[PDB]
Amino acid sequence: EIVLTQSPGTLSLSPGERASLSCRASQSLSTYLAWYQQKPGQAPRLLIFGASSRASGIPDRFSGGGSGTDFTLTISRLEPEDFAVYYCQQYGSSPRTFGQGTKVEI
Amino acid sequence: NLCPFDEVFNATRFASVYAWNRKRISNCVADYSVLYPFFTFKCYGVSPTKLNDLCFTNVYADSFVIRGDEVRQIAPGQTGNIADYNYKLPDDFTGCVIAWNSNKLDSKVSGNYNYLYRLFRKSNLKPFERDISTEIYQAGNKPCNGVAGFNCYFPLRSYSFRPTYGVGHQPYRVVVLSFELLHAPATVCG
Amino acid sequence: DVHLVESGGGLIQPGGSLRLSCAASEFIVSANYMSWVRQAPGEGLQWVSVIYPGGSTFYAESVKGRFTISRDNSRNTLYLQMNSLRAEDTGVYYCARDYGDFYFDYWGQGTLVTVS
Repeated sequence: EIVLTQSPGTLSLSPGERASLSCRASQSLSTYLAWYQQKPGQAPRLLIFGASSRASGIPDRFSGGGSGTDFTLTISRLEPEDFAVYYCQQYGSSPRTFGQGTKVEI
Repeated sequence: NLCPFDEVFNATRFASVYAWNRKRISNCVADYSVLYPFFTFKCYGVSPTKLNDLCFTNVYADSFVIRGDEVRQIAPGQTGNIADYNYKLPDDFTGCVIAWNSNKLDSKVSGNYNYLYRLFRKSNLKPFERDISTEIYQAGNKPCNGVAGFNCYFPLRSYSFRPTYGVGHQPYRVVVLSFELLHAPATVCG
Repeated sequence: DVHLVESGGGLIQPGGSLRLSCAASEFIVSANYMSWVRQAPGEGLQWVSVIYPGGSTFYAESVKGRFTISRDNSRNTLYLQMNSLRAEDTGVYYCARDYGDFYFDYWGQGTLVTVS
């Protein structure tokens, strides 16, 4: 049960172009982490898997990179649709633990 | 007379767990004094203290490479990806399992992708059943047509083996010995 | 038609039993890794159970012995039977397609189970 902690509890940016969300693991995951986005009142949507690979339909603005214990998710330009809650999930061990979630504000 | 355990245990490069290498051993004195680093030695149904003084018909040496977290799946009555779709032991299994860490040999800085495991499989695996086919898996009503698109994925996934990874994700060389006693005159006698 | 539709949630007195259904379209549940993930109100996600294509089932440490996952190939439905429900099981439950046993590619709309 690798406890996953996300350093910024909330992140308040204008709808310009910058974003950075960090997920830290107690022990190493080795690029076995995924990023989901949950819009309010909606089911979570998969964005990044393998800590660096995009899934189908998510635009180029979403990128992620990390290995070991520190993982990062960045957004190129923060379009208004990206203001939601983001979760980092691991599959290195059993079970698949999630983070507390990071909420992006305006 | 020497049984060819040297080739089995000290093999330079082992095979992937989805296509595991089986070697038949007979007509030699089987001495386990050779099995003398940091390794795991689990014997099921037999007394490991006197394997040397135990005479039986055939020895089946099955060798494969798996992750450290999957070593516990190589045991009777265990369920998991490796156990279900790659390599399954029977409930009444008379043999031993030997696994040792091989981070020095089966890992490189660029990453080792020579080892693969079967991830997608429709049915479970009977004990000592070998699945070699690489046909595209159908995860939906649409045909795969030989193309790997949505809901149609390649069944074999590669391992990611790096020196900097943790102990659980490090490559482990597993050799499992299956001992068979037959009504025919046995010819493996320590 | 990649939709997953969940039903069966509702109010249940604690200790009662409730069965959740996930009807799938363009997904063969018998040929896919299916997962149940629940979210407590205003809390993080927590994986509940997973069923393999071969039939193997695994559950979270807090729900084993009381939650059972099952599949019906005829109606292509994923079922979750939860018995002896405690008050900490309240939340929104999702049926998800787990790519292997790694991550949840698709999610259903989710249904709410409230324990009194």
